[PDB]
Amino acid sequence: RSLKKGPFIDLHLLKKVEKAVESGDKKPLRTWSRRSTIFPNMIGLTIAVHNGRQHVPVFVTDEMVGHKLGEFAPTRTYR
Amino acid sequence: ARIAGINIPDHKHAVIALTSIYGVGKTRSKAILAAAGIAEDVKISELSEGQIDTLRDEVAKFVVEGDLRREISMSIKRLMDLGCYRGLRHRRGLPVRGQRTKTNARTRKGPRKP
Amino acid sequence: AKQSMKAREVKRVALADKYFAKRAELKAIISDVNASDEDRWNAVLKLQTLPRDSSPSRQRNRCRQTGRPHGFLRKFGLSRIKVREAAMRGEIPGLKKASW
Amino acid sequence: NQYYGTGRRKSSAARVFIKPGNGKIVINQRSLEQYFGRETARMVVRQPLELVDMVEKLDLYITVKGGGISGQAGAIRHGITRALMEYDESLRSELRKAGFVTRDARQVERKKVGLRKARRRPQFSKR
Amino acid sequence: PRRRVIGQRKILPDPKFGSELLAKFVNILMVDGKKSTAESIVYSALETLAQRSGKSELEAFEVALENVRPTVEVKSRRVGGSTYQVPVEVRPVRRNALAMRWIVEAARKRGDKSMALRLANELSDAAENKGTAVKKREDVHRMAEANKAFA
Amino acid sequence: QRIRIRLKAFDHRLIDQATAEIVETAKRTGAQVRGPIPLPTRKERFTVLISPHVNKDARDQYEIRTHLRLVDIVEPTEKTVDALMRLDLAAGVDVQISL
RNA sequence: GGCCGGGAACUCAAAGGAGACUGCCAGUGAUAAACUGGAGGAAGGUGGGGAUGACGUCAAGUCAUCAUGGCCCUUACGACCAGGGCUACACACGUGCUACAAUGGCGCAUACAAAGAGAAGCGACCUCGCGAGAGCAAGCGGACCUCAUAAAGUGCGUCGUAGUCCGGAUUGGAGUCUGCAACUCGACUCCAUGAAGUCGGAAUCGCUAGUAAUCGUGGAUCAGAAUGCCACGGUGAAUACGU
Repeated sequence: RSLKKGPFIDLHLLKKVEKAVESGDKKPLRTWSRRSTIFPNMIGLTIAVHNGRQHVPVFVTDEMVGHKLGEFAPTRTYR
Repeated sequence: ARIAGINIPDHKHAVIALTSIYGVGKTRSKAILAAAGIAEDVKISELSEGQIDTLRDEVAKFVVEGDLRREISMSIKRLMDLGCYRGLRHRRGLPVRGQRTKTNARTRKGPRKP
Repeated sequence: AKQSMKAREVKRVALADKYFAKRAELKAIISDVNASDEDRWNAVLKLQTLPRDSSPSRQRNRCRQTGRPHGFLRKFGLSRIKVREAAMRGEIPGLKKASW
Repeated sequence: NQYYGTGRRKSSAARVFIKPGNGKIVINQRSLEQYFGRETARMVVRQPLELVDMVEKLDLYITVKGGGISGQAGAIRHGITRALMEYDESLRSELRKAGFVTRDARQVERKKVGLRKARRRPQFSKR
Repeated sequence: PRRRVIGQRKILPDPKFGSELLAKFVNILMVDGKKSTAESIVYSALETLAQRSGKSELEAFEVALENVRPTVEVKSRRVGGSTYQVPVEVRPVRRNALAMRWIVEAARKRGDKSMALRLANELSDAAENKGTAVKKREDVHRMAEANKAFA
Repeated sequence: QRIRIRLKAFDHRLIDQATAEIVETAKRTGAQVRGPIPLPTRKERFTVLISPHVNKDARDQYEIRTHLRLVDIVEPTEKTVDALMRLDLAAGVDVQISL
């Protein structure tokens, strides 16, 4: 969080993203890592984020850059 | 005296009077008066046109009134459209910064409904 | 406390003692100013591959005779109940009931 | 020749030396009016010399530490009373009748378990 | 209490003048253990009152008190299943205490600016037989008069 | 030079015994000493709940007292220092020697 | 400037002792036990405050601190792992903190404490940043060094009864630190915003003196996270006719 430390990401997620980009086409990328930041090189992909029970698909656009992956997958049910 | 599209009181001291503008607090008021060269305990009715114009020029350097209001509205609309946790809270009408809801929360809810 | 929880604590202490120096070096790299601006990134990516149970903040103090996770005192290494039993029997030097 | 007295109140301790002549008071290297800005404190410090008519016949050198304004003033009064007793030895009756010979043994009461203060209880409800 | 004898506490006299009445008045005016504030207020009030009357502060104070002291009051009794008002005499210490309490209570409700000004105005009105304190004395005497059958 | 001895204990009779022993052994060996100086005692306090389940009042309070003493030797000799080093005292006192 | 030579008087530190017993005097009372008052004394009649809980009562609380009779499960009611929950939110109740203001709010500058903690710890002086903080580095296992600057108070100015120069919930932007990691769900700093609320219906609680009320300071748990709990001192009242 301190600026002198840089953004935080999970190593396996970073490698998966790099492979998908370089190899071109992709199907949704499954992940349990809600504590990772959204990097500019993700725009246009589909990440399926865990919420406790299911994986929720998030289609990454350019207004999401800088937020954590967990803000787009609510955990509690209410009506 | 008209400054930023509004009238400001003429019987107060300058440092208090200048806070009637939307976007100017105590610290910014002190900075404005220091940069303009006017004391803080001088009533607005004991000044001159040149001094008031100096104040206008200094106040022009910040974002105030309509511009600031538009900025804030766009800030909130962005989140609401994005659909993150904060946006969902904003459009449900509940606290945003993680406060309790089992009791209290009445500033964001309103008076009770039986 | 169950018999598995005490085993968990023993394993945690072992790993934290094993990996002490590597973590200190990597944290010194990350913290130190005027670094290469790339060694920092690499150290950040390397610190998170070590086992999780090597961070001393995953440990919880427990009573040494029962394993209780609440009511701990640091001078004695015991919880309140065992402290009282030992004190009344006379097994803690210098301790006694106080008034003022 | 000097005459000495020790005085104590709530948490304060006071050392007093008295000599004859030309009434002047020094406390902690300052004058009475500079040290004590309170008329009550000044009156308390001056009471016994007014009682025994020696206001303008004795010089006083005083030191004090601990406590607060009222405690320091009271400790000084106790010390001056004892020093005057040492000086004369026949003013004891009058000082005792005035009430300056007693040590006031009132301290602060301790805090107790289950109470908010020494004697204040939490609020109680039947239902 | 049931089986107790309560002695008297010693009260120091005023530092400027030498009365214990004035010390008790300061004590009744103070709030939260702040005695210096109360002393300042009372001294300012007496100073402003002395000029309006050309007499001494103590004399003005006594003149104000003598028009507020009460003489008789009413207590409540219930032995036949009903509430009765029984008139009784007031003893001197209680006379003074009640007068002081009523004066301060009246002053606090005024609408002047500072407490010293409020107290000065209330004391002057009392010296001239006007104000809420004097109205209170009148009400008490009226109630005591309307029940002399139960003495 | 000068030697300083610091003594600590949980029991003041023990501490006084040891201090007198040190003073006597220093005086018999041809030296001068500056008598023991009492130093402020330490009081550590603890407070615990005495029921295995909910009763938030009903506590116990305990204390440990630590007593402390200091002795100084001004003009030593080789025999005196050796004698001090070759001595043993009670089994509840802590002795620290500074040269 | 207790700075230096010195001194052992005083404040203080902590070990041995002295002192308070209706002991002395008068009156009352059964030729009593006791009671009301007086002298001297730092203190007087249990001097003030703690610890100390009879035979028993409520099949009172605790098989989730621990131990234990009898039942019950053993490729599962026993292990291991990552993510979520214990923090939900139309509503009802208990315990608290901050206020609704001139006995006050804000600016400048100036007195007086007690009791505690500290080696994977307490972190001075100096430099940089408006600030939370960062860099370099003495001292201390401590009546020596550090945390550590008491606050209410006092003096001089301004605000002049207004939802205000009263109050500080919410919300937008920009940051710091602990920690592999602060989305759900941390504490803190700067700029901006500026809600309810003008003393509270029927009920109802605490306190007999250094007490109530008001003002600050420390510790345990603890990487971080108190308006709670346990301790410490400053200022300092009103009233008790009576059952």
